[PDB]
Amino acid sequence: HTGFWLDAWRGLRRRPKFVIAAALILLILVVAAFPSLFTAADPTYADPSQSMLAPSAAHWFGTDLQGHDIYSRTVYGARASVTVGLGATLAVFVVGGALGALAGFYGSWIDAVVSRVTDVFLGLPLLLAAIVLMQVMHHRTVWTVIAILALFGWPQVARIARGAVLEVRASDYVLAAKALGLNRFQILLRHALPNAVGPVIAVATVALGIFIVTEATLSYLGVGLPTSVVSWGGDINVAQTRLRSGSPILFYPAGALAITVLAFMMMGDALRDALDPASRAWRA
Amino acid sequence: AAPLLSVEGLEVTFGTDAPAVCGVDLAVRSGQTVAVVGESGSGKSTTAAAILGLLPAGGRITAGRVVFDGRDITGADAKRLRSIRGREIGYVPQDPMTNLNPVWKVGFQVTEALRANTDGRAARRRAVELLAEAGLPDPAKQAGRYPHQLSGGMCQRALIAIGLAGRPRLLIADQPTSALDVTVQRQVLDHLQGLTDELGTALLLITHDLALAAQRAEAVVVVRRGVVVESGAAQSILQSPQHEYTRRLVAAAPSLGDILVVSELTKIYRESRGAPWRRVESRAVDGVSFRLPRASTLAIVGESGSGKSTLARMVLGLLQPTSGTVVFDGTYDVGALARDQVLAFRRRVQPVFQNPYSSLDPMYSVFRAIEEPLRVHHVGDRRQRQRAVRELVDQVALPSSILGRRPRELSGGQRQRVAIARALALRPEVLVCDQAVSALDVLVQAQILDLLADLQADLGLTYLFISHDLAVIRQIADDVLVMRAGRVVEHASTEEVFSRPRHEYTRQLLQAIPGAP
Amino acid sequence: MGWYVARRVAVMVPVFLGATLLIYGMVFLLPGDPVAALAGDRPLTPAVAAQLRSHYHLDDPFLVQYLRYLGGILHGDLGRAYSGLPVSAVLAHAFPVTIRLALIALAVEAVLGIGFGVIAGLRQGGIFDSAVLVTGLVIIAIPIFVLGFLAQFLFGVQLEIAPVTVGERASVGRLLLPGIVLGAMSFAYVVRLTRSAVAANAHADYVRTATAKGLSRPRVVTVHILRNSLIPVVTFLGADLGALMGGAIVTEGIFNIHGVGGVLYQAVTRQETPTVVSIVTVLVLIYLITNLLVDLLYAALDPRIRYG
Amino acid sequence: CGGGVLSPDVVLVNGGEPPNPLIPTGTNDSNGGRIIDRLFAGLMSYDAVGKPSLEVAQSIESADNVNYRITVKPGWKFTDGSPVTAHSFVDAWNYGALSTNAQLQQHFFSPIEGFDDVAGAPGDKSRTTMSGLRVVNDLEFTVRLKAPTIDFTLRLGHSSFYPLPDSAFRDMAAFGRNPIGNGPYKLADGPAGPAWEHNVRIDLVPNPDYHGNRKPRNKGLRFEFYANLDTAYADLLSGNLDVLDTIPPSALTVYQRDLGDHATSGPAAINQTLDTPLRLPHFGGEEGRLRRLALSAAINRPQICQQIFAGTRSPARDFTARSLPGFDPNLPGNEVLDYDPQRARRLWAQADAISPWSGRYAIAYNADAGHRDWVDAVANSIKNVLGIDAVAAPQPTFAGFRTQITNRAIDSAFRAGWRGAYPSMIEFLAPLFTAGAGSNDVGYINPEFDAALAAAEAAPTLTESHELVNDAQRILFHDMPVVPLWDYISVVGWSSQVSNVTVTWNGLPDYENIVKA
Ligand SMILES: Nc1ncnc2c1ncn2[C@@H]1O[C@H](COP(=O)(O)OP(=O)(O)OP(=O)(O)O)[C@@H](O)[C@H]1O
Ligand SMILES: Nc1ncnc2c1ncn2[C@@H]1O[C@H](COP(=O)(O)OP(=O)(O)OP(=O)(O)O)[C@@H](O)[C@H]1O
Repeated sequence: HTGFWLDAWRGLRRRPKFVIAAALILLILVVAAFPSLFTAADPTYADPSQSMLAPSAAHWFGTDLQGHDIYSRTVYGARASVTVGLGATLAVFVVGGALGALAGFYGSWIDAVVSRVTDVFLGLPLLLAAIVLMQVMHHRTVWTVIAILALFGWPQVARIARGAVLEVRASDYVLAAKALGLNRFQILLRHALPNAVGPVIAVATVALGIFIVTEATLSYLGVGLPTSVVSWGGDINVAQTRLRSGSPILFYPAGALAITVLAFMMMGDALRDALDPASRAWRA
Repeated sequence: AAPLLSVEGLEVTFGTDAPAVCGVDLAVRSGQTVAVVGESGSGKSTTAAAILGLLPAGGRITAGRVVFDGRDITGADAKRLRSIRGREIGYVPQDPMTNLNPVWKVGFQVTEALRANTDGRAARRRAVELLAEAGLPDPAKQAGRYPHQLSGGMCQRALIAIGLAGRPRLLIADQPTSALDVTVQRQVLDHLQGLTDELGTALLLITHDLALAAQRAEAVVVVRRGVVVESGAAQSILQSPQHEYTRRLVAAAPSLGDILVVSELTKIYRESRGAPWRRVESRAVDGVSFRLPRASTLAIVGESGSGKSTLARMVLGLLQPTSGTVVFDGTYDVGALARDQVLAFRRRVQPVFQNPYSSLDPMYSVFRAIEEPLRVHHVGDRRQRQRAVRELVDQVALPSSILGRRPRELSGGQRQRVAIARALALRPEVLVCDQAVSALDVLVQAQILDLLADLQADLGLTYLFISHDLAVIRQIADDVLVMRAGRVVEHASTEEVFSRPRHEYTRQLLQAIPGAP
Repeated sequence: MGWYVARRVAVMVPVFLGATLLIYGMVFLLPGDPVAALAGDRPLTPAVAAQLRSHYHLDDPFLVQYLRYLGGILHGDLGRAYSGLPVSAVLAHAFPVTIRLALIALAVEAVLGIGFGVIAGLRQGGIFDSAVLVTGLVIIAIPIFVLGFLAQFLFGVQLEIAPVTVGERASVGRLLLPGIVLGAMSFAYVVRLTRSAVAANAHADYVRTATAKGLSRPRVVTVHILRNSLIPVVTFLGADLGALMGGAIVTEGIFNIHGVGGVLYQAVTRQETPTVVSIVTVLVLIYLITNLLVDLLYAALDPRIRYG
Repeated sequence: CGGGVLSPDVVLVNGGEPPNPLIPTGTNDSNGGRIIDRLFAGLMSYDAVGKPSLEVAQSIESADNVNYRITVKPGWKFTDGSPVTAHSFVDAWNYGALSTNAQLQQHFFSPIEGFDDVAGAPGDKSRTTMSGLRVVNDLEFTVRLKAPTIDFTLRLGHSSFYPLPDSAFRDMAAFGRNPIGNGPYKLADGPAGPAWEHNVRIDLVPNPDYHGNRKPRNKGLRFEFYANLDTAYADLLSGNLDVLDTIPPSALTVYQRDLGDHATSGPAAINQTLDTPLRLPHFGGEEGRLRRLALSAAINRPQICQQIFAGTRSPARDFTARSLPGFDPNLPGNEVLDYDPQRARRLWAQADAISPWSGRYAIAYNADAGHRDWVDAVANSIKNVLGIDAVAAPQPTFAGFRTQITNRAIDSAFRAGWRGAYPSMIEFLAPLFTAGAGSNDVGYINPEFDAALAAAEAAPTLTESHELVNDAQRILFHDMPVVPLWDYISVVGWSSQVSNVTVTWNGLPDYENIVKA
């Protein structure tokens, strides 16, 4: 009766997994956008008087070594991680989708070179390549991290988009359309973008959580974000010594880190099971 | 006494939806052949699989009984049916492609169908014997090929050989030759009918057309919406249909200047088959030349793989020919179409493609798809488009509440009707039916053929209708052109094709229709 | 087969050249003078600013230094570590323990994943299937090092039942916990994929026409299901092992395990790039070779793509 | 199978960057002294316990304990082939004790019978050789002191009385970075640009020109310059180091659990005390002595030593440290310093009869090395137990913290620890508790006590002098110018291969005989 963009909403509106993931994602987005709303304290204030205080009404999440209560420190880190993930995912979606489409639809002398390029970029495990490249940078800011991540994140989305478009190209409506005009580009847009825009959305909303995890574990080692930006995985690095003594300070930032990734993964799962169930048996 | 397989009252349902097979009945006399016939979705396979306990996930028996020599096998009991499957009741699938594990060396999938054996010496050679009596060209060499390597004509022979493993006392062959093609269907069935009487098997076979079921079997059981309609002998039913439904069904059985002149059209394929320095070509079509008068119907008939679809494209310009001329109307050359000529020409020829399920851009509204040809040439401003659509949707039946729908929510025939309407959107002068009426039940088949006949009689178009058989051509077309091996085999009017053939191929093609005179 | 591998190999050499060129380019092209970044932390003196010049040949064109670098890597000369020792000797003395850890990780992964996946797939819609799916999902979320911290804490500090520090005493009884920690992430992927594969494979037509001829339950099940469903499992297994070689680093760091992962952890936390780029290059070549092997095995198992 | 973290074959110990040129009399810190002890060899050598033994000198005789007449063995050499002769020692001592040269360890040479002539004032400094050191022949010479000093024969092994090679007294600049020594070890000299690597490491190899008490039983050391000792601890745990020589404070509660008897412990020669100058009000006269005695008796030393340091400290039984050769734990009269709030309150009651109370009592302390824990703890233990209000008062800079006391005991009573130089309690007493012997930061005046020390040093035998210094120490209990807190106890952890480590007398392990297999 209406575009597939409207009946799918109703078909998913009654999905507990989806509604839970959406609520959690909205909460994460609003806390990352407007940090200063929840409390008014400042995260970089360092009082050496209190150093290992316990949770209380005054300081909810106790205090760290130098006095920073973990509560305010566990918000701007969310802001940083979320903006990293979102920017990288948007860029990688655009680039990978565009290249995979232009490769799968045309064929000779283009899909060949694109396959060569994505195969070359496929031999590099993301973590190792990022580690090697982040050794030569002195201007370490958030933007360079987003750049280096998107530089290596695309091959998978490229492969998925290429497969999807190469499959859709083997239909008959795409032929009947060109049988009456619509030179090879306008037809490409009008008929191959909508009927295949699904799989790329699924792989992108999973690669989002992938990138978030990668950024966290990379900033943990100390070759990631600088110390100027409060961030999970770097609030953990300075808390690994006191963990072996039996004080669970480390688990509060990690507790927030292990939740956003979950909210993204179990949302990508719902979107995939709703829009492209077929490719579950031999992929993922 | 004791007729085998009296199945009074099967009432299967699929996951609390509705009774998908209502009260049916039949009794095989343990030595006779019974063929049930029914349109699509009538519930023939379902009741043929519900006997062996091969029901899919949702299915379940709810009433009725199926005795076999006198013992109810309704209580599936997957400890007892092992004492029957393969030993008393065989099976034959319908799809010859996806019914063989494709990684198991069919010579080996057969070698265990006789599992009652010593497992290591007699199998590898009794199986070759079985394939030999199955009729394959050379069983020894083909017993070492994967199922993805064989053609359709051998896959079904292998399936039949598997079926006839323990020489079952009853066979439930389920639409065997439904995906095969003619002049292979007839030979496979002739081999089967001979392989049958040597054991006494009953051979309950499912099929979907009268003329064949009567000339092949002895009794007929017609079913509509999972309900037995009638039963009796073949001659007495076909010649004397009593119920209105079977009357309609037999009445719908098919048994009884110039604008475009191609010349020496030819097309090759530079195929690559392995070693990069070892490239062999495959000549698709060659030596074709004919003429097409206006307001007429010239049709192309050929076997599976005769090179007809490529010829249709090359006529529709969507395929660059290798040599030959396809000049149209004396002005539009197809070889080197000039700049303006592409859009000056696409509006006088239009195609109609093969299946109704995959030629509709599933994300399109039935109105937004029809309007597309009316849009690309920028004719009709905003609402005269609705005018033209409301006039078109009545040239085909298509009750005008069908607008705004999606392809996913339509029936079969309506899809082809919409395709024909869209092709008729911009006043074409020639249509090209790419096996249009090939995937449909008999009733909608004859209905859309009648519709096309009317449209020709009302517009003066010229069809190039294309088929893979010869039974569906006699009351519509007027010229015929048989093709085989990429070449031309015969070109003449229909009367000389139905009375006095002139080539041994045309003969064994005519006498292969369900006519059998 | 024979003419297929001739294509599967030739399609790979360009991958190797391209990957190695990209490595040797991102360093030695971008940061202006590479000697500025190749110093790491220690101060720069003309006494050290000259030995790496002779070892890297930073005076002549990009092409010759690239090819010379490849020659040195292949001949078994990777540089000199921070402790004055050649990197090759450290790698040769460090492979055993990391191989032993990867073995137990892959073993638990494969066996547990396949077992639970087939058990869930052969009886779908079950409470067991729902439970294993949700468990795999929740496990997928946690990063590797967060799970490692949780594990070492809960099982070494609260109650001392497993060693919190695997220091050079690499008995498998002490390597058990890090192996599980490393392998759980991949085990989740495996169980999810194989469950979906079996649940989608147990309905095909050839299975129906096979069980129609009286084949025993176990025979038809095993052959006609756990061949066609186990193929993609081994494909993804090769791929994800290639992906996990790099995840091993942090789980090797946070336990003080004296293997190659610990060596790399030291080298990256103390920022000694000349001893990092070489190790990463070697790991990438190993990844590429294993991918060649797993692709060959895949094509050897399924005849459909094995046409030529 | 197998494994390993294969490591270089010398030793990897921790250290730091010595913030001074490597000259014997030019360094006064443990971070830069632990390196120069291995490069040279003086007239005596201290073993692990702290007992001397002739190393270079050949015969030492003292008829009075004043006129020492020392002979040096002939067959020695420096690492440049220069013979070690009495001229080398004479020039070293004269150059070290001269004010215009402006060295650090100058005050060592006080008792050489002429030291004032060359270190007092440029009035008669024209002769720059002290009137004590003669030379009889190139293998012997004469020393003469101011007063009978039975202990002077012991301190000869200190790193200040070391000889210097003949080719060094004109190029003290480059010698200050590339020294030349007769010691058991010798700077490293492999790949060009080695030796002092500058804020990185230092390499040492055994010296094949050494025959004495300290032949090295391993291949050499490589002192790794570090900071933030927890870094070195993690490095050790990762198989990247051999001796830690200090457990960082963050980990001294699980080192045993996670290191499994690869960690030893041993008493050291370092105590630590806080003091109140006799100047600031409410602290003078008899009432001031009572104030200090009460403050002493109102401190819970064992509780702090157990809670915070968790066993790397130990309450003090007298003013000296644990392994002092001749230390008596239970000296009669030790009860004055202990934790009895009954005594503390009764004494404050007997004390405030002259002055009721003034106000705050703050504690100034350097705040960067890390004292907050025990400072606040002792503040809480002294406050609220006697009805007082003491609190801390940090100063972030050690430079300012030291200038405050070079400001001649102004205000804000503070803490100061006193490391030891050589194994003698007289060196813990005399330099701190003397009328004018330099660092007397509370200005304690007691000629009776100084006469007691003088008579103690004026003894024929060594055990008698012990007993005398014990009784003299007991005499101090009546005054207690400062309040002792505790002594140091170090913990050392070897990694996997070195096996013969021992904490000698000051925390430094016996780097000479640590065998690595
Ligand atoms: N698993 C299932 N769930 C729901 N409905 C089912 C299921 N399996 C079969 N059906 C219903 O049973 C009917 C099958 O009857 P029938 O044998 O005519 O199908 P068919 O074999 O496709 O028809 P034909 O034999 O003409 O090709 C279908 O109309 C379908 O709606
Ligand atoms: N891409 C191709 N490469 C090589 N040969 C081809 C190719 N496409 C078609 N051919 C050859 O031309 C024939 C035509 O293709 P195809 O079989 O798909 O259609 P057709 O036989 O014309 O139509 P129908 O499906 O009605 O039999 C093939 O059977 C084959 O012999």
